[PDB]
Amino acid sequence: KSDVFHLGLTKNDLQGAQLAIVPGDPERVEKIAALMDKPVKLASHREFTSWRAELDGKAVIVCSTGIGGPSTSIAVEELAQLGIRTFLRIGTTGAIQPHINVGDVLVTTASVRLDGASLHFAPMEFPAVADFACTTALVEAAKSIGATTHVGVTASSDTFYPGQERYDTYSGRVVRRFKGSMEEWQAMGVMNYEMESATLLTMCASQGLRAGMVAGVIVNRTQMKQTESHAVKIVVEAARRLL
Amino acid sequence: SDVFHLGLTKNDLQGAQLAIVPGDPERVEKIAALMDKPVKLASHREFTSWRAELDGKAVIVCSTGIGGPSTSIAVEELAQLGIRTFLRIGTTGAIQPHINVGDVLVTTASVRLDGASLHFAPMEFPAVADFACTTALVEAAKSIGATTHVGVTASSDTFYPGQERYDTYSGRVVRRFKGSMEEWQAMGVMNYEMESATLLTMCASQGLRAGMVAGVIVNRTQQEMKQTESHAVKIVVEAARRLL
Amino acid sequence: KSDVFHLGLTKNDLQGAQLAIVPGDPERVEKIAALMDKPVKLASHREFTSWRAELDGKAVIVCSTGIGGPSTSIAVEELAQLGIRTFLRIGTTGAIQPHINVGDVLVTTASVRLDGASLHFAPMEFPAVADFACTTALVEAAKSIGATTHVGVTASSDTFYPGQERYDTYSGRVVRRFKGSMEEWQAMGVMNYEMESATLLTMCASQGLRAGMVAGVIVNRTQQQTESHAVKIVVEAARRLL
Amino acid sequence: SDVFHLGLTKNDLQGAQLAIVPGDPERVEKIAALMDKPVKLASHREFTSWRAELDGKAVIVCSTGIGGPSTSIAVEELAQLGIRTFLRIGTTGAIQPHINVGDVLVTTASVRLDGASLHFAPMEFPAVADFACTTALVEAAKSIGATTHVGVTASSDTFYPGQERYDTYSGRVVRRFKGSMEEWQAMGVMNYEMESATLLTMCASQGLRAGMVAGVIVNRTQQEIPNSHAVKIVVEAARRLL
Amino acid sequence: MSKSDVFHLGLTKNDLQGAQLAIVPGDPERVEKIAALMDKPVKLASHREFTSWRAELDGKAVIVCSTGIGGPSTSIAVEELAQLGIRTFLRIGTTGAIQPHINVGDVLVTTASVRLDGASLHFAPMEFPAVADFACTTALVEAAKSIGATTHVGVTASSDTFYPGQERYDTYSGRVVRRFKGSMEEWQAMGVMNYEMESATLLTMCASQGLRAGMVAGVIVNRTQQEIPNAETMKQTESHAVKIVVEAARRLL
Amino acid sequence: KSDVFHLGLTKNDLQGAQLAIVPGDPERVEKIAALMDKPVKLASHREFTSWRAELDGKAVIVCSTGIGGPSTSIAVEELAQLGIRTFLRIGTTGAIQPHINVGDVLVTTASVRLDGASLHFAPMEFPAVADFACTTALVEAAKSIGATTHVGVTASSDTFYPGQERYDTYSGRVVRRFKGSMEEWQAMGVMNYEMESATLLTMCASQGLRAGMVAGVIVNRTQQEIPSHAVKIVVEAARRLL
Ligand SMILES: O=c1ccn([C@@H]2O[C@H](CO)[C@@H](O)[C@H]2O)c(=O)[nH]1
Ligand SMILES: O=c1ccn([C@@H]2O[C@H](CO)[C@@H](O)[C@H]2O)c(=O)[nH]1
Ligand SMILES: O=c1ccn([C@@H]2O[C@H](CO)[C@@H](O)[C@H]2O)c(=O)[nH]1
Ligand SMILES: O=c1ccn([C@@H]2O[C@H](CO)[C@@H](O)[C@H]2O)c(=O)[nH]1
Ligand SMILES: O=c1ccn([C@@H]2O[C@H](CO)[C@@H](O)[C@H]2O)c(=O)[nH]1
Ligand SMILES: O=c1ccn([C@@H]2O[C@H](CO)[C@@H](O)[C@H]2O)c(=O)[nH]1
Repeated sequence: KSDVFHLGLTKNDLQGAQLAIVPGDPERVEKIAALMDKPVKLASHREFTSWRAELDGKAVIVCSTGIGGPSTSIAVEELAQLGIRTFLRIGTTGAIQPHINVGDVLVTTASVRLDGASLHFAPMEFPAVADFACTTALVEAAKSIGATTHVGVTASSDTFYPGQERYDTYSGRVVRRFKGSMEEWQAMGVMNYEMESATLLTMCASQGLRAGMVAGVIVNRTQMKQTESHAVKIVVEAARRLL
Repeated sequence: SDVFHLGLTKNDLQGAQLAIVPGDPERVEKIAALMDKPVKLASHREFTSWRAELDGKAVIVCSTGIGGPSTSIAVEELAQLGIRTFLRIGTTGAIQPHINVGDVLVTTASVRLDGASLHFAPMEFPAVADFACTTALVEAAKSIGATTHVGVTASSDTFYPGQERYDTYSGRVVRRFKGSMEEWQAMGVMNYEMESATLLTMCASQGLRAGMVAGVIVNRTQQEMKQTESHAVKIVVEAARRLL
Repeated sequence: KSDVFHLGLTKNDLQGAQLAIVPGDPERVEKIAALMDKPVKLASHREFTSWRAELDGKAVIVCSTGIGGPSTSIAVEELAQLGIRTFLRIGTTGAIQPHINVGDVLVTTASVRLDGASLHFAPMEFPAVADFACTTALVEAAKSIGATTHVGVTASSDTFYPGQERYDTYSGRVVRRFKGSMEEWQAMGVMNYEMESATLLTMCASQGLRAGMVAGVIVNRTQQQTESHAVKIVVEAARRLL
Repeated sequence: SDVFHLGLTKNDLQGAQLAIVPGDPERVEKIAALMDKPVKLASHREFTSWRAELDGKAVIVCSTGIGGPSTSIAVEELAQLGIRTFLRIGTTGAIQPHINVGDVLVTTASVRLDGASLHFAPMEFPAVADFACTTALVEAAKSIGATTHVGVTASSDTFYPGQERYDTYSGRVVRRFKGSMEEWQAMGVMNYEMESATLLTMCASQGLRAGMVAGVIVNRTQQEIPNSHAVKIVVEAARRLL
Repeated sequence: MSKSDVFHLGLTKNDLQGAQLAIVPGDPERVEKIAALMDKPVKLASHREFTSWRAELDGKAVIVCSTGIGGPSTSIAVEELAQLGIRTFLRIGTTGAIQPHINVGDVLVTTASVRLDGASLHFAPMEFPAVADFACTTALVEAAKSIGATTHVGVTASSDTFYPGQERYDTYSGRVVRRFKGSMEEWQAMGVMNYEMESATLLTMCASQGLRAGMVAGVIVNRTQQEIPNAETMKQTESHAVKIVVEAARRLL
Repeated sequence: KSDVFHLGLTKNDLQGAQLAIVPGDPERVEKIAALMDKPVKLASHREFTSWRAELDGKAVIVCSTGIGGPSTSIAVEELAQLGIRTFLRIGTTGAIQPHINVGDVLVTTASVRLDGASLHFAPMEFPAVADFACTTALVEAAKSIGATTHVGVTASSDTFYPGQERYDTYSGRVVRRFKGSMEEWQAMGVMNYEMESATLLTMCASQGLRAGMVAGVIVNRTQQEIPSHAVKIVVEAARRLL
């Protein structure tokens, strides 16, 4: 019956929904919809698990993207085909600034495009910027639930290891492009490393789709469980102010 | 004198943390005179600088001139003097059919069709405006009830070929920029201007807060009145109040 | 508990294994593992389901990579941390050549790097090339079972849609870089489109690891059972690389 | 007015086909005053224009302002008005230990460290001055007896990080320009400035003739920021191109 | 056009006698020596850096044609031979190894090249792999076993210069442009076997046009070792790699 | 026997020479050298044929470079090692402008860098500019010999065929980068295609060596695609720089 190639979903399945909360982990999908009205599992294929929920009478989608830009770009595109116009990304991130602690919540304004997929939508010249209303909603909801929040630039990498300048690896080597890259992003005022924002933000911003980015700090490079739900409450509360 | 170009000493600013930065040296005094105690400080090359006061706190109005290069001088030297927040007011060319001459555009981030931005950060780095500054600008525009569009701006190092203008001497647009206007349109870019990429990049990569606002003087879907200038000017000053 | 951050595995779970068949789909793991002796499930986290099996009394690994180079870079890296030196990828592909049909088996010599993750291991000048022994084992395993095989260059994209030049999408546009791209890879003799080989092949070739790639054709682009043949080939290839 | 920025008509030129183009608008009058019948034409933004007469021929003096963009406006609009020959006169920073403050530097071609040049020609294309324009400048310099150095000039879109200045607000320079001055120096580049790349590229690729000449005001092997032979040369050079 | 189907090489389709394989050395002087390992070799033409000979291998006609040093002259040779009817190109060259484990006199077979050249970009963008044909590489590896050489199979760095691109400081200048500064070490860590000057162009332009191409080279110097080989640095290193390229060609006719 | 690796020459062989005429054809070395006094053959190895000659009783070298940058970069570097500080290239060229004719002499000020070897000396931003004194003598020699001479930009390709947008080729196809590039170079006022100037000028300008570039038009590309003044000019130009 499916409308799209990967998600295994019809336009009818969205039930009029126009906004989607897009977490990375399939196992975090249900936990998010649970904070909303009438949650029901829609479909689960590959790393794309999807649920439908309700927020103030209007339908919303929660759908996982998986790790990295490519997988994300499949999800966002197919959700867009289905009718979704607003994308809210929740995820996890590693802070590169000393003042940001494990537990702090990060709202991304724009991202450093250290990926490949963004270039398949707009040339490097193009800014991987978030939607203004989405970011506003993400911050005003963050201030409203009493979260220690930092708003700024994120480094978005195609690799977990070398692109985020991790040295404790099989080779122990980091390619020239990324040698001392973290020290540079730090100096530029970049808050954090994650893997999906550059793709999400570029492909939405260059296709009239609205996207926001929020993430909870798991590790701090320079240096628990209640940490996560803050970003989960925020990404759900922000959704209400966007419907 | 403390800085090489602006001819300003730290004292001339006297505590000022924010600077409204127009393009035209002639547009400077006109903006400074919407605030309290407007005093001319210096004037050298294309950099004309005035000091005004806003709610009892000192503010700088300083022209950047045309292009990223001269912007990179004015900004750098104002930053040396203690300015931490920049609000650029400018003129702009709309490339979207729904944006009319007279409107106000608040730039979230800029398409880096320049060279100067690369001297601060590689191309991967976004040319994004400071969040607080964008908010101030948008809310200032909301209050005075101006027609406002918030989105992406194409920031070129040239007025003509980089903005795909053909009524030129050569009538030629180099491959890179041939058909590029139709491309920016499809991507949801609102406008062309010539400074934002440089300003927004050099600020977001050095801890400086920057905002971008511009009045639409032309719509590119048509060709290549006066309430346009003063509307964006009222906004940039109103936003300034809120970042002091 | 675990010697690696993502896979949820220890060196012990591998039992001395040095070869990993690396499929895309987690669902494909058990199937591939079941063509071998003593197949056992190891772990399953995110997009990485891992099984261990045996061939001629040698420990073999089957571990999924998910979609795209990013997650592929995680699996390969963490398998490298646990002892794997030979990586055989099996996947699915859309053939861009007119005379490569649905059901055909394709062995990748090297890949057109239309990805990001590979640049995190080597500059663009460096070739996304397969190991020769792996490629040899793959082609020879392919010909020994009679499958229609093609040996050549694969275009490896970071997107399923604009990078593989699909216009049949939400916006209907393809970025300038990729507009008319498929028609150019065609004349260059590129066989097919997929999404992982550029990363896999680059990160192995520049890090002293061995990698090979085989894929069954599910789509012919100039236009718009199959599974088990590539699966048989990848196991038969693995057999010849222990 | 026939042009958007300069505020000038073709008639203001009086058949002038040559424009001496300074950076600083406050220096236009001074150049024009060294010629016959100097008449102020217009002043808008950073563009101040004067007509002058030389050997009984109309010659424009019009300022460009700091940087490629502001220059690319002035040149284009002067070219629309009738100017076909462009001589830039400005200030520069020497990067060779043996170039003295006051020396005149003639540029043969420029290191394209700018952005505007790419809006006229791809990076492969040389930012090269016109031969006749360069000759006129060298021959003029040798006739007045100024200490003259002829060679390549690094043309940066910024005054500070692109010219590797460290006495800045942040005190940092981006990776690309970290140790870039030493490289230009080893390659025998004479000096830094901000307009020549743009001028020379946009002219040489549009059938317009351009020469470049500058006065040394600071030596970069000693200071970052400092504590008119150039002017006479650009006028005499113009005299020979009329 | 003094009886020539091509501009540079000075050859006609007839000169080839239906030869579809060409062994392509870099040095015009090496051409006669290589054809001398085959039956009925005859000089065809000699213009510029392109000296060509026809020989017979297991009864079938084969071309030996020099390319000259670098991608530009190689691309001319390959293109013009392809017009004449050549579909398979086997390059036999000399090389400098960069791995400590690769000794002088060793034989190296290239799977693919690091594109430090310019001419390859005239056939495909930088993302396209400078990969050798599978059958050509298979033929060379098997031929190496037949001759009994010490063989390594892997990635080669193909440079457009002999000096700064191969990070040689022993030059008039003594400087190396930022791009190639500390590059050899990086290639070493990336397992690159050797430096040479033609493979990247040959392999790209052949793989991107339906032509089969192989690459074999003999190590005449190791860039990490102190001791540099005697008068016959090439003489019997050539004899190994040349004997292999000819043997590989037998299995591609 | 030899102080250099390729040319087979010793510093003594040059007899104090500091200027070299560098043709691209080893067979044309003798002819060129034959126009001077005391022409002695020195060496022939690979594509590098080197003669010594005397001009106004001052030693001069004629050394072939072969086709392309790589081969040229070796010759120049090794001649430079042996004492040569001035290089004068004399090649054949294909004109891309309608007004330039078969037989016309083309003097290069600077080159469009469509090569790879130049990048081994300077980044792309650095201009491939000829030495001012070298060009001057070449233009002056051009007047002396009396020939239709054009001075300007040259497009310097790493291929005879696709980089010069030729279609009389095996495939009949040209890569995106160069498809429609010839007329693009036309509109930019580029005079001609050749294969060695970008490397020669870049490697000399960025290394403190003097370089000059002259050529004889053998084909006009607006009309077709395939098949001594320049020789005399490059010899007479040498006389002015010894
Ligand atoms: O420092 C970090 C912290 C978290 N992640 C997240 O972890 C996932 C990969 O495990 C990615 O989706 C990414 O969002 C990182 O990549 N880097
Ligand atoms: O279409 C337009 C309209 C206005 N401007 C503005 O006008 C100035 C130069 O004309 C620039 O600083 C820019 O802000 C443009 O660049 N393009
Ligand atoms: O035309 C195709 C056919 C299959 N795939 C494969 O399908 C997976 C995504 O569904 C990717 O990992 C990729 O290997 C493509 O990318 N393109
Ligand atoms: O060291 C120097 C000296 C002068 N200038 C010139 O001075 C003006 C701005 O200071 C610009 O036109 C620029 O070309 C520099 O850029 N760097
Ligand atoms: O260290 C070496 C040894 C040999 N060659 C080869 O020798 C020729 C030039 O000497 C070139 O064709 C090249 O392939 C090198 O480039 N580098
Ligand atoms: O159209 C032409 C004509 C001649 N040449 C010259 O001829 C030689 C190759 O035949 C090269 O040195 C090159 O400079 C070209 O490159 N293109």
